[PDB]
Amino acid sequence: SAEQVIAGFNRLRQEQRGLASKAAELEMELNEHSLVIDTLKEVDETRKCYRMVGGVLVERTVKEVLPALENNKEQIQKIIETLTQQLQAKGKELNEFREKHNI
Amino acid sequence: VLKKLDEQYQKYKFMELNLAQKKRRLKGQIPEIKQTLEILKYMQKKKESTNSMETRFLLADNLYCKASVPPTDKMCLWLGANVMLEYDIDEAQALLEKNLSTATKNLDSLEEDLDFLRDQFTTTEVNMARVY
Amino acid sequence: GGIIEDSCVLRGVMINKDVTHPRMRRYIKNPRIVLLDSSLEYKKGESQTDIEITREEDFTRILQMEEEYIQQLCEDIIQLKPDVVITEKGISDLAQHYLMRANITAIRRVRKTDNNRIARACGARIVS
Amino acid sequence: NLPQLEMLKNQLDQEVEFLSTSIAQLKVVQTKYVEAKDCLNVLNKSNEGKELLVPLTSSMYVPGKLHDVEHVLIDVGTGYYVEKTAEDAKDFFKRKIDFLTKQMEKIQPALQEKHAMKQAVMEMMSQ
Amino acid sequence: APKTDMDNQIVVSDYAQMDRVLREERAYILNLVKQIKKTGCNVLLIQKSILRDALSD
Amino acid sequence: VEKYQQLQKDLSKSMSGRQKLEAQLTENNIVKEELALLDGSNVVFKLLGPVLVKQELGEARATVGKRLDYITAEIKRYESQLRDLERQSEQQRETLAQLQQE
Amino acid sequence: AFTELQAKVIDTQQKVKLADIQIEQLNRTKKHAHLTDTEIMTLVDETNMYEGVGRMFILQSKEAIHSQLLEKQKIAEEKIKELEQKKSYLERSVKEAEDNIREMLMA
Amino acid sequence: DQQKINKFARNTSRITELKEEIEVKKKQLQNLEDACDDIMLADDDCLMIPYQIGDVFISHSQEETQEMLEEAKKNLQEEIDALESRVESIQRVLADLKVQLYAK
Repeated sequence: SAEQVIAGFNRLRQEQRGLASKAAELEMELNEHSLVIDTLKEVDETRKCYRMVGGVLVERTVKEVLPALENNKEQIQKIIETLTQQLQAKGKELNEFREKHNI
Repeated sequence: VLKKLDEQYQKYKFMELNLAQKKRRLKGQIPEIKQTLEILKYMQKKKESTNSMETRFLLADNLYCKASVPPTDKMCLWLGANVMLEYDIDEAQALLEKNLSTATKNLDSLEEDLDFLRDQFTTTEVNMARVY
Repeated sequence: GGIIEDSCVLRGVMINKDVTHPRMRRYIKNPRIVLLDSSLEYKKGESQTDIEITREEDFTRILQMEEEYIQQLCEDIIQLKPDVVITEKGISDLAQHYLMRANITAIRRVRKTDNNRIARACGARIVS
Repeated sequence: NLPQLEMLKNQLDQEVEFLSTSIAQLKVVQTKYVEAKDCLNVLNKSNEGKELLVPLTSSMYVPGKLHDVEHVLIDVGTGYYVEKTAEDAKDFFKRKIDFLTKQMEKIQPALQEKHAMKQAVMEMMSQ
Repeated sequence: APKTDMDNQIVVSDYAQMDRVLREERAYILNLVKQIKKTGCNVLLIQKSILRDALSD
Repeated sequence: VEKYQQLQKDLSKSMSGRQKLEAQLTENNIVKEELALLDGSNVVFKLLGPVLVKQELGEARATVGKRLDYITAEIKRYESQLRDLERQSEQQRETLAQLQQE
Repeated sequence: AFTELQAKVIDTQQKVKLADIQIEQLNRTKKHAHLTDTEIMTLVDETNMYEGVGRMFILQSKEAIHSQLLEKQKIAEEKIKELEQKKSYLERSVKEAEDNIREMLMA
Repeated sequence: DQQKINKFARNTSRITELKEEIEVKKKQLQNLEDACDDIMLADDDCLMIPYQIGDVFISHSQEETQEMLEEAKKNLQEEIDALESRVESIQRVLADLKVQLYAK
């Protein structure tokens, strides 16, 4: 009856304020992406580019070290845009759903 | 009407406050970054082995070694994500000052959004008051 | 239920005392019931008792040494042809668990009064 | 009725959580003394004189040329600095390894108590 | 050391400000003690610490 | 009302680091064990404040007799601040609540 | 005596579950200590290569590092079984408490 | 919307903004005072005093640490004081923006 009215009344206002929650959830992820792919590529990779791991500091050439930060961040950016975007519309629909089932 | 100004007055003032927040966190990461350089600074020795000094090496937090420190000129710095490029005493300080803006640029994009959601607050609400 | 005229007496001690419900299978015809006065307590080590089990390692290491001892025990039970083993002593989480692994019904934490009545029922003794 | 349960269901969650976080943090610091024992192993193993990148500041490591692989810290007292032999570290670590060991274990019973208790508060709410 | 809060030359509020006047409780009790052997004694009669206000161990 | 937990905070505050000291207490008795078994083999610095200083053995020893003054001093003082804050906290509870309800 | 058996199921519950993710990481740093070994093998010779098990990064030649790092593989390579072997008696003990009650009411 | 929306808040935004960069340099000044007490308390220069820079320690007598402490203390105290006057200015502007908001 009033379940859709309260839903649509809520969703435009909920999505609106969730946009910051949406964009910030992507932000702090991309926040550390900035400290990494930048600091490697800007300064000369010509010399030896280590890999820092747990029980080892791995020796590596740029040739392996460079593309790792390239594609990984970019591959991450696809997936993060997907779910946080899908979270808002779920809340939109779940606000309509939770009033229905719980009799 | 007092109805139209009240709805706008807070949503601006709430998200106008957001302008100062990241703008401050812009200038708020400066202390994080530059003292790290201050670490390297006294350490930095050119026309000498950098930091020719005492130390207790950090093997772990609980585990130190007193050694004669001086290395060949270099500082291996933490770039992030298992990427370590070597930096010699200077590129280090240079790279180390780079950690200023990169995380400082982690910020205003929300402030901008916050300011731009601020105008999404006001633009919606006036119609939202009229629509519903 | 039944009438006292239908009530009677049969050889040995009828145990209704611990048995108002399933206790030792239902009908174990020839096969034995095993009264246990052992000395069955599952050994934390092999021949030695060690620290009790508070943690995963204690489960792993000790049950290694525990399960084989009840095996060392209730395999000496399987030779006497029980289809049921009523465990008065040495009854513990591992003990009766191995009798189903010893392919014999195990029966838990029972009164020896019965088992002494039972020592007059099948008329056996009980052995440690 | 359920209002008691609904407050009782929500409360008993957090003490699981509060304790879930604690013991989870009591393994790490316990594990570093294991690793501070381990970091000392490769230390003696290579030799005195090796270049050691050692934590310097945010985003940096300072390389340095090792000396006296027998040098170890032991921090006892409050912050107090006790430099010890390569042997003395391992046992002092193992004390504080064993010291947090119990400290880990004290949490689990009180960790788990508020779940199965909360779990009992879920049923009569729905049932 | 003089008792400004319970027995200690510290006052009770936080951890930081007291540790510097924890340093104060330190030296004072030692100095008086140092002063003891500095005017010097081979044996020291000590009454009870209840027969004292307090005696820092 | 505001006056409730103002006191219980610094109660809980100096409560825990005091208890941190109890771990350090054993250590402060063990540091009397560790340094006393150090004859100057490994370089003994005090770690006392942020300056890490070239130190001597009596400086190492007299310090930990003085480092026990941590566990001595910080533990004791709080048992004041415990009830010092606790009572004024307990006091202010029924007063301002009954008002706002009444 | 039905009471004492409710703990060992909840006790092992936090345990047999723990013993699963444990063997996981041990297959992980295994092939990774081979993978990290692969990347130091990727550069033909490095002395400035640092293998140490902590924030001390301690200069060693690539090769003795490999043996150190391939044994670092071998370590976690070894550790997979025990903690899976740990998932067994745990799940064995949880039932031993259960087979107490179930036997009398069955049989 | 009126002009007091932007002025009153962005002022108040700057008020708390300007008072904050003050405070942190007061306590580090006090924190830098602590290591002073510490070489005053023990190893008075009866032995050399190293001063921690990152991991490594620079060998010296007592004062040099206290200097580097006091050096940073003085690097700290000044950006306090101009901003002591700077939040001073912006907050009085608020007390002005208060009344200017009320009278209309």
